[PDB]
Amino acid sequence: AEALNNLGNVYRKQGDYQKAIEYYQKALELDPNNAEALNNLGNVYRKQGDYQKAIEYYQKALELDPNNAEALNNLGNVYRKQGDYQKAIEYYQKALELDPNNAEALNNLGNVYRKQGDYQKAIEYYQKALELDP
Repeated sequence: AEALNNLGNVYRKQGDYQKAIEYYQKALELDPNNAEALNNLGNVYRKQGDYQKAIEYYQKALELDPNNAEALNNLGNVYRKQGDYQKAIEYYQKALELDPNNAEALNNLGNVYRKQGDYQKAIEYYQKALELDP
């Protein structure tokens, strides 16, 4: 399944999303509890705009590893892209509970608050993000 994963990665990198979904799904048939295949699938579904399928494989990935800040963040992103800001915040906060120094989670939390109109919170979360790396 590592070869199938690699094939999917290449097509995914070159934007051939439907070919990438094929190869990731083939990796899941060999190891149905493959974290990399499950995460990579949610990645392609998110990039495609299939937000229900992205949630499906992102929630499947969090079942096997509830400490994937990368998946926790991408689940929040998928919820933000479908306008569910309450769920998106909940997931960015889950990613910050795990790692309070997550620059993408802090940046994404400021982004959602800006979209919401809570600019006082947005400035607070954006400041936290720059307080890490210049």
